[PDB]
Amino acid sequence: AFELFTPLFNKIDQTTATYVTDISSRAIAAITPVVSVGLTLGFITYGWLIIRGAVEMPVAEFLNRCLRIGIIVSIALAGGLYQGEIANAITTVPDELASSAAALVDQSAQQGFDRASEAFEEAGFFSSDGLLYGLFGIIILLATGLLAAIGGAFLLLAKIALALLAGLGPLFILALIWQPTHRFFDQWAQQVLNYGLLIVLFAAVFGLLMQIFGSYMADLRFDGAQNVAYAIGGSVILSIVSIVLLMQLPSIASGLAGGIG
Amino acid sequence: AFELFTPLFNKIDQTTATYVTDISSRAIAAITPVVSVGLTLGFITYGWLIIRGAVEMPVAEFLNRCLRIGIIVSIALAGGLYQGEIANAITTVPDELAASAAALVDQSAQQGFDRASEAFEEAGFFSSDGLLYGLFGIIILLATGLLAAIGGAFLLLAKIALALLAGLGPLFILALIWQPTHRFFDQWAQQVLNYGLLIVLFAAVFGLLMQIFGSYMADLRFDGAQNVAYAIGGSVILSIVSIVLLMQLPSIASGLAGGIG
Amino acid sequence: AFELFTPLFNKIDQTTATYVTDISSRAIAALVDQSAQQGFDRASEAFEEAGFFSSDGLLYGLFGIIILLATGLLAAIGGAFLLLAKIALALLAGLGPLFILALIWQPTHRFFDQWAQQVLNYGLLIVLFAAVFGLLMQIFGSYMADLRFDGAQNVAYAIGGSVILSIVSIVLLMQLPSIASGLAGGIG
Amino acid sequence: AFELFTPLFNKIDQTTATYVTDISSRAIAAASAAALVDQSAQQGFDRASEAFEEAGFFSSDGLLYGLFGIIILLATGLLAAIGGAFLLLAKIALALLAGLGPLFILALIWQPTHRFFDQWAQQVLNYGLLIVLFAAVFGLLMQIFGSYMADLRFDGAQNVAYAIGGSVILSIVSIVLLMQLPSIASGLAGGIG
Amino acid sequence: NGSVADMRRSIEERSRTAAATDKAVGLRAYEGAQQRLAQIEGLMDEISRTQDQKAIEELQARIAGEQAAIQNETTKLQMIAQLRQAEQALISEQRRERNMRILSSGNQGMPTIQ
Repeated sequence: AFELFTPLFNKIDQTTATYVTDISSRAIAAITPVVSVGLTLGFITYGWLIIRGAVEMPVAEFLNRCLRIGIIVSIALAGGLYQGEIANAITTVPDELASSAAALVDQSAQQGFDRASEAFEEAGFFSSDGLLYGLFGIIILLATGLLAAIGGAFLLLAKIALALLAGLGPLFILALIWQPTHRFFDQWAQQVLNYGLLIVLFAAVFGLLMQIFGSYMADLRFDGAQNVAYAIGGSVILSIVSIVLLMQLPSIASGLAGGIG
Repeated sequence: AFELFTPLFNKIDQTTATYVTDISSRAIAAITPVVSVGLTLGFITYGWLIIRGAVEMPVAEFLNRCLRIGIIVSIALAGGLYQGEIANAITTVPDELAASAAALVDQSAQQGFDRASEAFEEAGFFSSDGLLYGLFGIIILLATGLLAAIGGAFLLLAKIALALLAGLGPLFILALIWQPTHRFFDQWAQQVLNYGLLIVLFAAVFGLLMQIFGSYMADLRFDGAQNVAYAIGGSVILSIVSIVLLMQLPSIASGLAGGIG
Repeated sequence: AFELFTPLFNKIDQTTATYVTDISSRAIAALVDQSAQQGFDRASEAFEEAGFFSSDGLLYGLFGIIILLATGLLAAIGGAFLLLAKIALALLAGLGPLFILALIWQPTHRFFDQWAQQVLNYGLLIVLFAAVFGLLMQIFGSYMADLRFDGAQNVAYAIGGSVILSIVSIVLLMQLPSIASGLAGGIG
Repeated sequence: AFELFTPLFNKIDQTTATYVTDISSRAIAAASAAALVDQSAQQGFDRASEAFEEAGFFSSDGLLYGLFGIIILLATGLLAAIGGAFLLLAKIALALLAGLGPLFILALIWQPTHRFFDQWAQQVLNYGLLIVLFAAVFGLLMQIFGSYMADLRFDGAQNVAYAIGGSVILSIVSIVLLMQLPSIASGLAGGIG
Repeated sequence: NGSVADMRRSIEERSRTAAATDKAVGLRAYEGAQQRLAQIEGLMDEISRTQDQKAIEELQARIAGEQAAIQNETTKLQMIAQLRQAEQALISEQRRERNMRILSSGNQGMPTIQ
């Protein structure tokens, strides 16, 4: 069975998830008791400021403690939600594309490459005139491979980038204290919004266009019913339309993401 | 076997690295000790004249002299660790990040071109119908060549950039004793960060992609079990996906380096 | 016996001479050639082998076309950038004194700033492509002069190495001009 | 005979006139330019046709000569097309700007339209410098390429590989310079104002 | 075996030699057949004038013998044609052997950058 995007996604997702999430766990889980101990020591320090001297607005110290507790809770719960959220996003990609993505792409490419292989059989039968059929097969194969590969590559880039951003999540959440750190956090949010809009847009348009292309490839056969020139032209024209649209979408997605603010 | 990436890497790390690096380092090794003795004479004599002239040595003079001496010693040790760390980085950075550094790339290309050679052999066997296999071999060869060449070209450009940036390093580091020359130092620091990010990203990602491609295509065999059109389409898809990811990386690296500031 | 660039550069020198002739009436390399020769000879032996069979040997024709295309694209990119920068710098020098005349007014110092920026940019571009193109094309020429189609060397290995080197050099030649422009903008 | 750029430019010019210039007239009411490039493309296609004829002569090895003909054909076609296309775009830009010049210039009565008039003049200057640049550079490169292709022959004297490589290198170099040209034109136009 | 260029020159020369030998043997056999026809005319013109029944029987048997010789000639010509086809096949097979050797996957050498 033509299962190629399935094992590639499996291997790359296994590497990314296991490696990065294991790193984040080994860090955060060991850190957590240290963070709690540090918070207790900070409480003792404000105890010194209460009892000895040099204090300022104790009710305000309530605001500072509230902010710090919020940051710590966000960081720890965000580490847990990250450990769950890698799987959450991985599942969200196929469901968003369907409303699996890899199976759909593989089936459409399977139809395209079945047509290419039948053209190759036709070429191999003649053995003298069987080079025009060979070129036909090459054209179909290149078109289908181009479409499937560009789409899968952009999806994989989005998934890896989102996983890396989630992995770095706790650092930038702990880095929301000061004003420059808030400047960091704003750019982090900009990037994650950019990549999320990218992955959703590609899921939708990729699903629609590749279902159209799979249907068209299924409707083609190399026999006396159809004029082969028209069918090959339709295949290449549809492939080029799809590839240019998928190529020009991410610029628009990034532009709108930046324009939101 | 296929021995091109490691010897090309070695030759590049020899010729241009030797010329620029050793000319700059020979000049610096020639000219530092004299300058250092001169600096000691200048500062001790400044402090002698302040002792025996107009008052110009409060704790401030010690402060200014201390920081300037720190910068000068940093740049001199920067020349020494320039020779040492240029050697160490060129040797280790790709290898340590993701045996040997380019041996994985060479092995993967070896598998790819062995399969292409098998296709060429089958093409030559028939010699009349044996042109379809010729196009199969040409397509496979172009796919593997484009992937390996993109990866190697980005790696080579990144290492050359690091070598040149480190070679200019001492001058730029010495070039922050004033304010505007500090403004010029900032862009050199930004570029160093940019190309360090570049080497890290391509090292990891391209190592992963080449390992996956090598396993896939070494598994490939031309017999009566695997549909040849399916396998060739898969190889083309993997090549194009990897090319897309590697083309999207450098913009990511440069943008992140600019964002850090 | 491969002379391509030399007439091109000589005709461009003729055009530059006409430009300086205009301005006067007012005021009244081969390394790539030699490397591409070896590349094209190693491509033409493939055509010879293909012609010998004349029925069976089309794979050799495709190999020759691939080699010829790789060498042609590489040499063409390098020479195109070299020639572009050469003609642009010559034209800017020809218009130089008119731009330097902008000393008379304080506001026209922006003209000189832009002029110097462009001149420094194209000078850096000359330096960068000169050095890098020379090194890469020498490497490619050596590799292709080592190439052969006989009973010992593998066709796939040789041609794959050729195409890999060609694409690598094209990628580098594409990245250099942006770096040159960025450095020129930053320094100025 | 090779009448490709002449009829194309003639049709574009007449459909520009009748549909823009006469409308501008209504609003008011209230040696050849392409001969050299046509000859150069004719010579290139003549060489391609000779290659195809040789390819047809052998009928057994007549695939290598077909491929050489295809390479020559593609190179000359791409170069001539790039040049003529940029000429067409520049011509249509100047024609539209001249059609809409009256209204945009007369808009300068009120001071708030100074920016609009400046943008209009910026477009006009950009596309004028653009037409000058293609005129000079592309005329030179068509002369060179036509000379090379006309002096090409398929004989025992001239090695096929050297000639094909020469045609490919010249075509690619010319395309690279003509791709770099519009950026330079836009930069100079922007720096002008 | 040997250098591939040696293989190329040997194949080309062998093809030219095969074609030329075919043509030359054809011509030589043709004038041989003309000699045979002259002999037949002589035999008949001398057989018109026999005198005793034993003489005519003997020369009839001699004519039968010449007929047998011509049949042997026909066998030889068919046999030379078969040999020509066989050696054309051998030459094509040697072309195939060289073509397989040049492209073979058993090759391992690679031009190295120096």
